[PDB]
Amino acid sequence: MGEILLTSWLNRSVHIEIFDERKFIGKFLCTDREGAAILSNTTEYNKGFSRALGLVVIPGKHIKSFSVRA
Amino acid sequence: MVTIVPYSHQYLKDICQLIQKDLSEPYSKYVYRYFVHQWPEFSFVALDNDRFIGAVICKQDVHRGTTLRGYIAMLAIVKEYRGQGIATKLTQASLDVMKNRGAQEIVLETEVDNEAAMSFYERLGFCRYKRLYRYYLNGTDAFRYILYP
Amino acid sequence: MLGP
Amino acid sequence: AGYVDCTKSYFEATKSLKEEQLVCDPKFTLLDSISAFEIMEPKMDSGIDYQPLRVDFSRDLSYLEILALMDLIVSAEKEWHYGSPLSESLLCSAHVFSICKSGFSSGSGRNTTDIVLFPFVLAVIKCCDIVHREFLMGNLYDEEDISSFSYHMSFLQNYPIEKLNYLLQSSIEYLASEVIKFSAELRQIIEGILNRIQLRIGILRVYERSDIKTTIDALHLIKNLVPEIQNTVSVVDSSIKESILKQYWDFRVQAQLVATAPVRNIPPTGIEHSYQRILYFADDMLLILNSHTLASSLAVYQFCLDFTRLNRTPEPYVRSSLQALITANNAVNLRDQPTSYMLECIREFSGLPSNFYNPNTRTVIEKNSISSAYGPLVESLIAHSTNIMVDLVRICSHNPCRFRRNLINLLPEITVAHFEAEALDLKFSNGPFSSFIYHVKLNAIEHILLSSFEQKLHQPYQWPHFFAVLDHVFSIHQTHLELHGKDRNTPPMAKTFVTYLHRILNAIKETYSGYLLLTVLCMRLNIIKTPSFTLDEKIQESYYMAHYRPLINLRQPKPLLRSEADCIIKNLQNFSTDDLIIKSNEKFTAAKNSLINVIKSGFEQNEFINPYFLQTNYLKNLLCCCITNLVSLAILSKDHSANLKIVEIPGNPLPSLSRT
Ligand SMILES: O=P(O)(O)O[C@H]1[C@@H](OP(=O)(O)O)[C@@H](OP(=O)(O)O)[C@@H](OP(=O)(O)O)[C@@H](OP(=O)(O)O)[C@H]1OP(=O)(O)O
Repeated sequence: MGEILLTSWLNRSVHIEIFDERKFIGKFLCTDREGAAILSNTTEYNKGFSRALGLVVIPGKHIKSFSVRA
Repeated sequence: MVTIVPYSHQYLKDICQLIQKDLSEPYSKYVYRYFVHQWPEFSFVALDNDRFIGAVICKQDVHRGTTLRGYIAMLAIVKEYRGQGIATKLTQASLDVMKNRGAQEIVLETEVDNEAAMSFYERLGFCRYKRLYRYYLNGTDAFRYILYP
Repeated sequence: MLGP
Repeated sequence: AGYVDCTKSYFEATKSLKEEQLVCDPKFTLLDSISAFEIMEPKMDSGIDYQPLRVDFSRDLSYLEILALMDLIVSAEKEWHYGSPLSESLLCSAHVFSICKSGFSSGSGRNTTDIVLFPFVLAVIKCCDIVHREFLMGNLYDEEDISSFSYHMSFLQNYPIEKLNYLLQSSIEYLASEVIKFSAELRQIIEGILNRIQLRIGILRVYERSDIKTTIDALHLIKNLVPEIQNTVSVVDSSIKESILKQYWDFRVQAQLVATAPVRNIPPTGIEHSYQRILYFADDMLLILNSHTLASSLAVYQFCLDFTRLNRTPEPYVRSSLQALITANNAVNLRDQPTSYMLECIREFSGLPSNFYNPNTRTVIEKNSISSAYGPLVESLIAHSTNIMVDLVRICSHNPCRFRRNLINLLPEITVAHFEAEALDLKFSNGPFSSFIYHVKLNAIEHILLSSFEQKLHQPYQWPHFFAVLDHVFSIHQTHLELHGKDRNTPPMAKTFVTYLHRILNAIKETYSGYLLLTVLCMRLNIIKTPSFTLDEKIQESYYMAHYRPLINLRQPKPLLRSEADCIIKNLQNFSTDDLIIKSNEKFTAAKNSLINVIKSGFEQNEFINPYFLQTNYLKNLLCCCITNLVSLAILSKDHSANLKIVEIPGNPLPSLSRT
């Protein structure tokens, strides 16, 4: 099912890449029906540098990958 | 005819599209969900026929110790429908829900230079209560209005 | 408007 | 990080959810997620199509891309002092950003940018370290005032000021050997560079104090160099300042720094106004450096009540450095044994007995009659009222919007310290202790009301309740001083301090009680429109409970109730229209003749008034507000239908009936 699978991911680090190759790595917290994956301790990983954002939303019309293990 | 609708969940995707374009303050999608998943009977939506001409978003908690305080969080109308009399039977419909449930103060923050929505709130009985130095993230100050019903 |  | 890939498994597990449900933690609590960024829309994030500029320092600059960069960097750091964060104000400059991350070039041959511009950039960074650890001293508020977050940068904490003084003096011995060999309009631009270097060598001597004479001789140098800089700023025309804003300036530098908030798009002011802010910085840093000549302890208390009466709110660095200069004073003992600052204000104002307080050591005698019989009352009043006078010194380094609501939160503490003062004064509202704390209680009310007016939160159909309340606490404070200066137990040095404080209050009351006669005059000539919604009783009961809310809960001074303040206006609305003019023409004439008799009178041979109390330009600003307000009461006396208006001149405390 959807909710029991999403509950198993609910505190591990994810690797969301949006569409223009900006790969965010942060702690997974929350989603909704569309995909609105709230991340904590988020790092930017732009072209050649990284920021230290902290808490982001990332709507799901701009999600290309959701790699999550560690 | 212009009717006021008690906010079913279908109008959320239009509220984010309207408030993002005329309110100079950066709200995300989970800011609207904080007011409408807990206090959904205080927010109202105005339609032309089925067309979504503007909305209001409110809340009502106990403020510090015992003062039950309503809070007009955000209010906007599309630019083609201003001046007619919408958002004064849309916000009065929200001022009646938080008056029959027994609030003792109703506050809201508005911008200082924004004159079209600070001479509007004085028409309902609100007066300036505090001034907030560089409140918003433009360096602009803000007035805090209050009404004691 | 809800301030920061 | 992320190792195993599940994208198809994610976009079919979220599309099986309900309409508006969330799969979140049980302790997620949606109030927490309201400061989160929403990364893909503008005004939330900033990393959309950045391309970080590829700075390429290996290029010689002429003496016009040096002078334009010297003005763009000064205008960048002078708007970090007034708000806007360090990213997208000053770190967006691609020369400061290269150091906060010898010369600039790698192939060091010391061209005219490493000799001239590089000691300038080193001094702006070193100035932004002395300022930055003044910002972290905890005298301001972290987002209403300055945004003082340093984005993991290093402002040369391990760079010696002796090496910086030798690089920067070498740039003046290099430019002065080239003024003589250039032409007649280049030479003009090099001598405009030479003033911008000597303005930065003079600003640097203000930040590190190290003495008191070389930081006033440097503040007299800033006021002379800025008029000679501000006229040669119009040499970089339009296309040199465009071809270096895309080559040595990266406006989107927030896209590679740590984000703490969305992009505050604060509008800039320009180069002509950012040099005025240095003249504004040097003009009231000279006022604060006059707080070393305060030769008493009542003058220290009033220097901080006149400092919040300024009509400009100087600068967050100038405000927060008042706390460092008013404790190190060597005439009152603050920041170590600070309870001798409260007792010195009372020994001066009303006089303490000689068996209770020893002024040669500024402390209470250990075993006396009062402090041992009624033990836990003397040690309670002294501790309670020290935390008011010391607290009142912490409040002057505040913006006027939070100076006010920190005085409102202090009124429940002066009410306690006044109640256990007039219970001690029976064991010696008069007496030594309770007659000063009542004066502090009444100066706090007059600063709450006057700053509630200058913050423009009494919309003009609510003047006649404000000007009736304001001269009711002026009237109580005036019959309290002349009842205390008529005593026989008060010391004769402060018997002529009260009657100098009472003549200042009589000139302020007579110019604010002349506005109650002028608002009632203008409300019936429809110069001030009284709207239809204000004549509701359930609305005007909330107008009074919102403004005069702290003053109603007090029982001393007696509050002016709404049904009592409406009988002052009704007893004044039944005058005639041609009789309200001649009654308001005499109340400003009596206020004009009493204001000029204070600002030209002596008032400084006394030890402890406030010798710098006319430099705030308050008593002379409402002298022009009763002269230009008097040249239109003659126009109104001829015809009652003259088209006068109420203007809101921003350098004035009070509005004035001005136009034709
Ligand atoms: O807790 P404090 O620092 O004493 O400040 C609070 C507070 O301010 P912050 O929210 O900025 O911390 C409230 O603010 P809001 O809930 O309004 O955001 C509130 O404000 P309101 O009065 O605006 O409703 C309140 O007021 P009060 O003193 O009446 O309890 C008071 O602010 P002040 O320190 O400014 O008085």
